[PDB]
Amino acid sequence: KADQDKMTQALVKLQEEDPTFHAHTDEETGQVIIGGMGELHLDILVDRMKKEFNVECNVGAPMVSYRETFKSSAQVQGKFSGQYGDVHIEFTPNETGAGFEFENAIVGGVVPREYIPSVEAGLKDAMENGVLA
Amino acid sequence: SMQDPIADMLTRIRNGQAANKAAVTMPSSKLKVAIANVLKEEGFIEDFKVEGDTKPELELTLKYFQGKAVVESIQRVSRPGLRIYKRKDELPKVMAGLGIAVVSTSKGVMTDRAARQAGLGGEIICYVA
Amino acid sequence: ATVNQLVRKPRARKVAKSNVPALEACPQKRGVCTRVYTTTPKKPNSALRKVCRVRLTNGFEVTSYIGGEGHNLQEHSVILIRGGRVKDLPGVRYHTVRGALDCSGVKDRKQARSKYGVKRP
RNA sequence: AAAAUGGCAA
RNA sequence: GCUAGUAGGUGGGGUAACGGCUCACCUAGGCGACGAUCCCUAGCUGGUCUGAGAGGAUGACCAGCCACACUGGAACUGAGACACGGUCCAGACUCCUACGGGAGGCAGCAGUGGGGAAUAUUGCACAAUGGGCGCAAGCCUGAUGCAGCCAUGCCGCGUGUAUGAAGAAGCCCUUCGGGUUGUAAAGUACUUUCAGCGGGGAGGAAGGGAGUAAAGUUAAUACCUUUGCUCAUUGACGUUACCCGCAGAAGAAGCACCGGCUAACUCCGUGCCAGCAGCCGCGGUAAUACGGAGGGUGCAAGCGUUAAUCGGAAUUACUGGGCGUAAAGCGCACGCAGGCGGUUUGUUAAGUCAGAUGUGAAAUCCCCGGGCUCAACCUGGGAACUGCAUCUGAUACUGGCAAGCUUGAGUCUCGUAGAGGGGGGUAGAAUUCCAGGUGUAGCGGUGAAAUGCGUAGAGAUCUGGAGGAAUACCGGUGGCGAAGGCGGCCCCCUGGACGAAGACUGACGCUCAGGUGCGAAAGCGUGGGGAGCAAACAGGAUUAGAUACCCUGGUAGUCCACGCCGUAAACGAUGUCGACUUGGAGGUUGUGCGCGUGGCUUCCGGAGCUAACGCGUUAAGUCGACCGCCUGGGGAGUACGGCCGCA
RNA sequence: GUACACACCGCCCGUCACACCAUGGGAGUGGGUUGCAAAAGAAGUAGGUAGCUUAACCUUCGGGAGGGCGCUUACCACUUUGUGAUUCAUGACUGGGGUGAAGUCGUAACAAGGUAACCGUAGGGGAACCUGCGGUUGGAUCA
Ligand SMILES: [K+]
Ligand SMILES: [K+]
Ligand SMILES: [K+]
Ligand SMILES: [K+]
Ligand SMILES: [K+]
Ligand SMILES: [K+]
Ligand SMILES: [K+]
Ligand SMILES: [K+]
Ligand SMILES: [K+]
Ligand SMILES: [K+]
Ligand SMILES: [K+]
Ligand SMILES: [K+]
Ligand SMILES: [K+]
Ligand SMILES: [K+]
Ligand SMILES: [Mg+2]
Ligand SMILES: [Mg+2]
Ligand SMILES: [Mg+2]
Ligand SMILES: [Mg+2]
Ligand SMILES: [Mg+2]
Ligand SMILES: [Mg+2]
Ligand SMILES: [Mg+2]
Ligand SMILES: [Mg+2]
Ligand SMILES: [Mg+2]
Ligand SMILES: [Mg+2]
Ligand SMILES: [Mg+2]
Ligand SMILES: [Mg+2]
Ligand SMILES: [Mg+2]
Ligand SMILES: [Mg+2]
Ligand SMILES: [Mg+2]
Ligand SMILES: [Mg+2]
Ligand SMILES: [Mg+2]
Ligand SMILES: [Mg+2]
Ligand SMILES: [Mg+2]
Ligand SMILES: [Mg+2]
Ligand SMILES: [Mg+2]
Ligand SMILES: [Mg+2]
Ligand SMILES: [Mg+2]
Ligand SMILES: [Mg+2]
Ligand SMILES: [Mg+2]
Ligand SMILES: [Mg+2]
Ligand SMILES: [Mg+2]
Ligand SMILES: [Mg+2]
Ligand SMILES: [Mg+2]
Ligand SMILES: [Mg+2]
Ligand SMILES: [Mg+2]
Ligand SMILES: [Mg+2]
Ligand SMILES: [Mg+2]
Ligand SMILES: [Mg+2]
Ligand SMILES: [Mg+2]
Ligand SMILES: [Mg+2]
Ligand SMILES: [Mg+2]
Repeated sequence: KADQDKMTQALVKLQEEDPTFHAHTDEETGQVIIGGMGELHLDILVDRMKKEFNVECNVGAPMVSYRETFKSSAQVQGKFSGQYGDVHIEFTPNETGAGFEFENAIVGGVVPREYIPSVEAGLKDAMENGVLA
Repeated sequence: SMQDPIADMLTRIRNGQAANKAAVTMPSSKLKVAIANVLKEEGFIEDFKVEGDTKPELELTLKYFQGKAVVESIQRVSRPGLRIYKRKDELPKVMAGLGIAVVSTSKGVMTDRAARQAGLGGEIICYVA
Repeated sequence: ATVNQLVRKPRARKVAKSNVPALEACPQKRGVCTRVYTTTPKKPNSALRKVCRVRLTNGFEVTSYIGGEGHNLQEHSVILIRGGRVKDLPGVRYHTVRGALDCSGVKDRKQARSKYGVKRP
């Protein structure tokens, strides 16, 4: 973390010297992305950062944006147990690029309508955080 | 013990006035007599008398104007624990001048007004309203 | 207390320590946000309240509250903090100032603009 | 004779 | 606790001068609970802010004093320095170098980098004031006078002003009738500060330099000086203040707030979300509290927010609070220092009081005035500076000294009651144990049981013995003791209290930090003792469990001597001593003559007091002296350090 | 009587589990500051003089006086060493405390809270607690 602070300062100074060099921290990943006109251009700047500013850092290709999906369909029951909550949801894989689809198929008030938005919110939050990586 | 005699005199008057006692009697002393004269001259007490030689006793005759004590309150300003001395300009005023303050000036014990007229400051013995 | 006793030992006033230690008698102090996170309020209040851990120039690290709707603050952002404790948030004794340093004014604010560092339309 | 407990709520 | 030049003395040296200033010698001092020493923090003051005041906080600007000049140290020169822009040395830093050696010090002014939430231009002039040097002229002056930057503050002024219903549109609200914005705007008639453009124009300027005159001076109408006289001349600010003219409402309003506190309200969106918030709290689908809009309130070139100080806070209470139960009476007592002390006379004048004098810088503050168009601002005079020293008076009160007195306190004579204390002795009842006799199957225990005990004869009954412990009845809201406590009877040693009538002493008193003593039970040490009881422990029950309640047993301990501990709801949850202030019914113990008068004590209750409950002559009423103690709840009477303890 | 007031279906204590916060201890460790016992000795100042040298004065004209320099001594800055004190920071681990969340185990108090409660003390127990001894009323009941 100490090297991060030194790195930030080093990056600023290098950016001041070279406007074609762009260094910015990805807010999502927390990774610092460096942009340059060449691989050597970046390598020099990294080397400068290590030698001039004594900053130990590891340089790699930026992680690509990744998304998860389901391959198979399944019916699952989520029960929370006073505090009580019981839901039965069927997950099916959608066509590529079709996006997310939620269907409320509750009939006869098996689940109160007041709690349906809560179920949706729970699903949506969990989906955003993913299941694998 | 009786470390302050004067306080006892004032207390006896106050307690006597509360109890609707016609007269209050205490062991006489020169200062007590002097304070009594001031009260009589200001009309707070009707009359005072001293009896006995070896052991004189001062009797103060209390007065009630309308079945109510003429002396509404009497308080010892200067005490053995803490003595209070005032310059002539700093002499106290009681009840916006309606009350009297007994001051021991060099010439003698006198009301605050009398001392202020004289232009001599003194120790403030008590406030009587 | 008798006079003689008071002469021997005088009456003493309370220490009356301040409730904003980190500021150290400074109207504002500057700090870098080590972490920005949301914390739940104490009862009986329910919300997600945005807070940041800021290491000040004085060197004290204190939780500070990011007021208004929305924030651009992330780790390593430089902000200016002012005194002011959040009742329902324990350990929050400071507020971040919108419109100072890296902190940006609240968007779509047409009232109390000075408080939320929003320039006049 | 023995005889426990009823989250915090408005 | 501290201190050996330490404290003092003698002599010598030393300084401008006194002096352990220094040195030798001599003596053993000096200092401190009125806080030494040590630690932490800090320039001080006149003043500033706040406050009705007393206080509290503070010491930027201006002025007085002090210390410092890269760090550490030393001296030289000089009237004066141990010296910002001097010297020498050492060190850290920066710089130069031919590597041998050298140079430098913005906490002067401006300025840069850095640090920070944050604080100005590498300006002009020496015109004025003041300073250095000079006979003077003059020269020097980042002092100083001015300018620049900054809403940082204070003050003043502007952003128009009359008219204007069309009650326009438009906005918001609406019960769709209307209401509100709002005479607000348009429309119309005026005014032009200030800004802008133009033209005029003070004052800060005194003096100095030329001459010229007289006088003084002198040998001299010389020269020099002095005072007049005359002639040019000196202004950074500066495009000065100000005046005047010109055009035209033109060029000039924002910020915070509207649940209550707190003046100012609805609508819509949102839905314990997003959010708000000093406090109280608000938000889960009818939010005057969130966000926005209309409308309003408060302020205005400012308005909010944050930080900081005082106030409100009588919430450290001197002014000006408290301590039965809210936080707060040491467990109780003795007592040193300290605080306080009956009555009379003389004396003194310390305190106190009066007057006077010197002083208490100026500024500031306050009052009355004056000057800038006003104000801020500048300024004259007065007041005030509450203090301190000295001198001269007064003598009530306080104090000192001296002499008294008896009234407080105490001593003696006599008698009374008492579980007052210490020591030795003894009696009776009971329990337990042991032995013997009689006698036979249960006993014991519980809500019910069981464990246990008994045919190796229990339990029950009788007889004898042993041992320990506590003393039925009397017995009492009874008594005694400072408190803790103290209970059969007897002797011995010893303390206190009260009553009666006299004598005697003469204020010999009261409170009491520190200190010291005593101080239930439990506990600890050493040596004894051990009936009953009984933490622990064991078994039996109970129970969901039962580390308990209950049952059967049982060890320490309980008892004694000595030593330690030092604490309890050690409670009246009420410190000690003194005085005063209606009543009633009782107890106990004196005493005088049924009626008095003392000591102690119980219950009730009046006034008064109290938040109330209550207290109520045994005050929690009314006062005085002195001490202890308290300042929201937790954390916590805990941690750490010290002291003490065998633990 | 009451510690209850959506009123005993009330209220409410502690251990244990988990997260977090402040804090105490801890083999120690590293900074700051400082006490004491020593060491050290630039420059300067004063004292003495192995020696060297000398405008103003004196002189018998040789020299003398006096001075400078050098050396030396005293004092003293930097610096150095040993051994303590104090303060700050950190430390495997650990003690007690606080704050959540609808965890777990009980039910200690508040009614006579179902063994009245509580105080001091000692012993015991997962925990609240339980038990003995003495004390207090700030316990209910009494027909
Ligand atoms: K809420
Ligand atoms: K001497
Ligand atoms: K000395
Ligand atoms: K210095
Ligand atoms: K000048
Ligand atoms: K007081
Ligand atoms: K005494
Ligand atoms: K006297
Ligand atoms: K036993
Ligand atoms: K009442
Ligand atoms: K810890
Ligand atoms: K440590
Ligand atoms: K119990
Ligand atoms: K106990
Ligand atoms: Mg300082
Ligand atoms: Mg006040
Ligand atoms: Mg000299
Ligand atoms: Mg100089
Ligand atoms: Mg300089
Ligand atoms: Mg400067
Ligand atoms: Mg900066
Ligand atoms: Mg020059
Ligand atoms: Mg209102
Ligand atoms: Mg709504
Ligand atoms: Mg106050
Ligand atoms: Mg109070
Ligand atoms: Mg209590
Ligand atoms: Mg209490
Ligand atoms: Mg007591
Ligand atoms: Mg006098
Ligand atoms: Mg003055
Ligand atoms: Mg006298
Ligand atoms: Mg008694
Ligand atoms: Mg006796
Ligand atoms: Mg005992
Ligand atoms: Mg024993
Ligand atoms: Mg037994
Ligand atoms: Mg038993
Ligand atoms: Mg105690
Ligand atoms: Mg007792
Ligand atoms: Mg007590
Ligand atoms: Mg006493
Ligand atoms: Mg009563
Ligand atoms: Mg303790
Ligand atoms: Mg301790
Ligand atoms: Mg630690
Ligand atoms: Mg030397
Ligand atoms: Mg219970
Ligand atoms: Mg119970
Ligand atoms: Mg109870
Ligand atoms: Mg037990």
